[PDB]
Amino acid sequence: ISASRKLQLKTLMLQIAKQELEREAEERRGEKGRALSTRCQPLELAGLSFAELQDLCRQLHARVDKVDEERYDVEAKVTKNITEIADLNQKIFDLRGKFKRPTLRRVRISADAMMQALLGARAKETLDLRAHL
Amino acid sequence: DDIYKAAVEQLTEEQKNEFKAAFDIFVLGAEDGCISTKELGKVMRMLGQNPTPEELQEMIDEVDEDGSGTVDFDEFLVMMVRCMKDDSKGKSEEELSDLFRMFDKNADGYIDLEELKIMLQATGETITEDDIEELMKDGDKNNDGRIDYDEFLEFMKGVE
Amino acid sequence: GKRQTEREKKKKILAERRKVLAIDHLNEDQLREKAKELWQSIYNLEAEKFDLQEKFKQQKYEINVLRNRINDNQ
Amino acid sequence: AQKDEEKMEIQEIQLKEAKHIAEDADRKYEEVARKLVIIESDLERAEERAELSEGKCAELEEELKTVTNNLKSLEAQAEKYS
Amino acid sequence: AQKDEEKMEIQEIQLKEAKHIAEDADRKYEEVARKLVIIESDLERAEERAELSEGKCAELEEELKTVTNNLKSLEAQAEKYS
Amino acid sequence: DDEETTALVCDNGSGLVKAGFAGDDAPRAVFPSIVGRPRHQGVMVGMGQKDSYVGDEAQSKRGILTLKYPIEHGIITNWDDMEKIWHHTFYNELRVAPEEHPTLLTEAPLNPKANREKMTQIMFETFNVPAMYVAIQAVLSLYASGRTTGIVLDSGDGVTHNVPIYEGYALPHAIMRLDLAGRDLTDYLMKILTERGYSFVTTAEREIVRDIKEKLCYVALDFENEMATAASSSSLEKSYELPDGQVITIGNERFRCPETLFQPSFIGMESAGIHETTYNSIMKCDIDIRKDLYANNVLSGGTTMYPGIADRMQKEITALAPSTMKIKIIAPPERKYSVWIGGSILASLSTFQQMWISKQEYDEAGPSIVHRKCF
Amino acid sequence: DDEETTALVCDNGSGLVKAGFAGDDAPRAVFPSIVGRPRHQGVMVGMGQKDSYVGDEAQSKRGILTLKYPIEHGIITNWDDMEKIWHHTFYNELRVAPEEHPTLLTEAPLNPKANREKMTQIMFETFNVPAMYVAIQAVLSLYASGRTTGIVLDSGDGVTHNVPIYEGYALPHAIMRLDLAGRDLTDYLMKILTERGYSFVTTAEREIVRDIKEKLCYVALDFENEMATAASSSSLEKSYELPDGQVITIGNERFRCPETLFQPSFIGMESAGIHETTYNSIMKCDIDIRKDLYANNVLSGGTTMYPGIADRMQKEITALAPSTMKIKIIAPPERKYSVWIGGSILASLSTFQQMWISKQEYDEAGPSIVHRKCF
Repeated sequence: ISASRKLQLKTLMLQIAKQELEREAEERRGEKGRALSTRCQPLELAGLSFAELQDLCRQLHARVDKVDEERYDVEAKVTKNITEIADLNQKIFDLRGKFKRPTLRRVRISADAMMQALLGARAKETLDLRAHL
Repeated sequence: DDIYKAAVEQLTEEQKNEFKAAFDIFVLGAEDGCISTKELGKVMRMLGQNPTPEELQEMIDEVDEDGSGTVDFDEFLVMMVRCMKDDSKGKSEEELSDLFRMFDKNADGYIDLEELKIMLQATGETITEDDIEELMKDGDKNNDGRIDYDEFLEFMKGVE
Repeated sequence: GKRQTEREKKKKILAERRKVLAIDHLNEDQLREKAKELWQSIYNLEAEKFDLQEKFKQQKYEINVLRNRINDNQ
Repeated sequence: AQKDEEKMEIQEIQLKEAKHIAEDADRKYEEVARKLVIIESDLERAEERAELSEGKCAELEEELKTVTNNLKSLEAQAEKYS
Repeated sequence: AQKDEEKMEIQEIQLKEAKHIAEDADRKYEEVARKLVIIESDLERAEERAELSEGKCAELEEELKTVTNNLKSLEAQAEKYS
Repeated sequence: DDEETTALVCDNGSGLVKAGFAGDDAPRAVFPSIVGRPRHQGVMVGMGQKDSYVGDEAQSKRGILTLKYPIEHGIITNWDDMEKIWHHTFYNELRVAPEEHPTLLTEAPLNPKANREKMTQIMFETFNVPAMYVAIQAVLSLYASGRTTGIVLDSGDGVTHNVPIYEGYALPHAIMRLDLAGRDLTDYLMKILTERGYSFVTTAEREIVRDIKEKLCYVALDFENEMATAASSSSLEKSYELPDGQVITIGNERFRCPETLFQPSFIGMESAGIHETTYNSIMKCDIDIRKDLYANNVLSGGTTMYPGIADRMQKEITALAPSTMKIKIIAPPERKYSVWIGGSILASLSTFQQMWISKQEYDEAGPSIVHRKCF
Repeated sequence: DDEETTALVCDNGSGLVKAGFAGDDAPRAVFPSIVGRPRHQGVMVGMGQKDSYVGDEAQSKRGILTLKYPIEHGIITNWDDMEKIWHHTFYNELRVAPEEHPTLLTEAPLNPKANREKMTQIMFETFNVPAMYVAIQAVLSLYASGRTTGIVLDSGDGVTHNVPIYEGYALPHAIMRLDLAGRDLTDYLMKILTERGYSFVTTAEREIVRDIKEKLCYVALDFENEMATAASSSSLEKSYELPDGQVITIGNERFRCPETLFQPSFIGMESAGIHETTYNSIMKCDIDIRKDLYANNVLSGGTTMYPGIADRMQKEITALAPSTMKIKIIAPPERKYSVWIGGSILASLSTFQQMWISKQEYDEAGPSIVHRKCF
């Protein structure tokens, strides 16, 4: 039985975790960029007339209204889900940490080294009595 | 590993003063570090640290390999610096939760001991007797056949 | 809990509380400027919904973890 | 004054011995407190599991009684219909 | 000489305090010894009785299974009788 | 399981909400339908105290709550609390989002229309189910028995109703709905316990009286003989331990509480007992299907679980009915969940798969669609 | 952590003022709360004689002072002396100016309002703290035990009060406050010592009698048997050395002084002992939380430190309570400072950080703010 492997395990876990973090970040950036490019078509500085551009403007206004309805619906769903998640977090807190709540405390920081406090007080009293004479 | 040597290189002078006081207390003059079991506990309790008497029993049961009571000051200093609490909470619970989110390739609400073995194999490291057995045994300490989030935390809680 | 309030709030955010406006009544330069502004806003909203989907997946993972913790703790 | 110095040093070594005895008692106290906390926690768990077992035994006993009585009645009725 | 005597009085009071520490330590330790022993005995007894109840409960399970099967049989007989 | 889509067979009831996926034998989650706000002040900070504990959680903290049922007599009197109960049932007891599951609620006969319309409007707007269907609580109990005829007496906890059915053709003019049920028996038991000294007043202690009623009370085969016996001997006095000690001894209160079913004059109700409203419900039927209804009398619902009721009811009906007919009372051991088992069977049928009220249909006709062809 | 500062957890008490910064294990400075003016004339010139010695300084010069406690029974009867005590506590025992530290006083239940309002007015006007909060002395003692339920008997030196709490919801109608406490036991001991010849009269000698009570007295497991044993053998007579010699021998006065707690008829009080006011406080609670209160009875306060009280009280309650319930008495070794440890824990909480009575709020509503939402 031994527990020396904990250090090297820590090093390896930290390395692989950082690798996973950076990998997921890069993949997320790539996937979100490609999703936006598929859904956000860049506008054009030429090729459309005034009537064509205003027709495209009204059509894009309708499409933006529709996709913003979708976004607000999913945002409301996410808000409800996050409220439920917070409620479940409170529930599991009551389930488990109702006993662990008083565990966290810092004590024995000052009086642990007050052995000479009585000696210091008596030394001060002796000094005062010496000053009296 | 090399962490003990690095700690020896970064010897904190604040604790070095206490350790030299321990040197003077133990060495009563031309003394070869006889390793008195009660002296170790008295020094550990004296230095303001909170050594578990469990760790004092550990020190009692893990010294004097030469059999004559003489122990090198390098090893004794290493044991004293390591047994002293020098760490800050071992990262954060939020960071550990994020790491566990990373590690759940199975996406089944937890990780697996063999999944940990495979991933550590992907890290490109040689496995030996220090590895393999006790690592996976202590990953799923409750032995559920799978390492849950609470088991993941308790495996490497307070670890840097 | 007065579900009529919930329905009317959803309808208001759908058609009143959100930035509802017919904007295709502007001069060519100004209409193009407003169309660009609306496009940038909807790009922001598309990024927002991507982040909402991501955080919804993460919260589904979290509720699964909570269920697993409850099952193993009881 | 010489006699007093003698008594002073004697009381000094006595005081050091006293401090050491005090520290030893302190350590013993911490130790026994730890032990008592552990055993009491075990007492809690033991009592609770006992209660669970007793309750389940009660419920199973009652259900057995009910089903047995129903079976006996239906047996009497089977003879009757014979 | 007077300074030495003052020192002696200080040592005397400190010795008094030390003996006081000794007595209180002993008293508390004996108390915790009593509590330890009582807790241990009661824990032992509670575990024993709980296991007894568990055994009886398992026996009740088996009894209930027997009764359920026999009731199934009687019910089939009665319905065919009907 | 896997692909495909399963239906949610919920059953609101009044006193116990029973729910579960279609196609099983027993409901997955059964829990009292009570929502209790705390009533004291609360001094501990950060304890994580919620504002309303619903379901089975409020049966453990009932010492400091004021439990209040959201369903009085079949009808729903407090819509916000009922919505809370449904939300709990879907998300915490089954953990299945309602966006991907049809639902099959149940409703007592002869209930107000507005209750049913509000129920469907909630299910379609708040929870946003794909399709929901409302069924009468007695037809399901007839499904579970595997019959196709018979007159079913479904004495729940809210309301007792008696629906006769023949060959699958329900007789709408012969439904006799009576509002005496388990709750009134609990109140009457709590009122007659005061004759020995035990006073239960708080809405939390109503649960204790309910437990006493469930565990001790039984229906007497002959009432006067039992009243005479309990007044001479002491072989009936059964004791019961309160949630804190101080055991109590119930004497002839044991068979006087459930006797109210056969003599509703005890709680001041005018109507006739459940032994005579069944005979009246039969006699309103046609002259040629009375023999079949006599032979296939079905019992269901929770309150019909009293030990010895299937014999008292048979004796009473045999006294009322003509001497030639055979009187048989079907009392399956799974009486309590009979309605839900029948609901599962009905939801699992292929022929029934096109009767659901699809959401597009609701969007076109409004909540009043439920009274239309999709009943 | 970071910016911000630490809170001062003061605890006035009556007999010992306990104070210290929030987040530690033990109070930093514990000293008697007595203010004693000199009473003789004084002939030495230039000796530097002050006009009032407070705190622990007046327990060393008590030979020529007239000590007088500024807190009689929880309530404060002499506001100038209490202000002096607070000033000493802040400036000399902790040496932290109050202009930069929140304070958390403690107050007994059912105390006069004017006392609390004057306390907050002093703390905000004279010492000029940033924010102060007043908490009931029993909830803190429940914090320190790490529980969340339980009925706590906090027998201090001024007043003994018994606050039952369940699931964090305090029951305001079940608080039983009794005014027998350590001071009355000191007076009764001083009164029964006269039966052997020792007469203590001066207010300085009350401290000597208090020391006798602390070091020698103990609570008898059974009173009559001890009275019979002490009257035959002599195995109980323990001797004690006064501050000048002339040792005294205490016979059956040892267990008769603290017996007054369980029989307040000794000092002429009508009420029932601390063994029966706890049972009465439990019985006023609801019928469903009595088991939990029985199992989690908590002791606190100084006067509950008598050797052998945690067994006498358990025996008495087991005699009173129903035979089935389990009676358990929590008696932590850190009983004396339990209230202050709980106060430190409460002040260290993040959820509690917004409950302080901020100074601008006091400026807008006056001292009557304490009775408002910020309790």
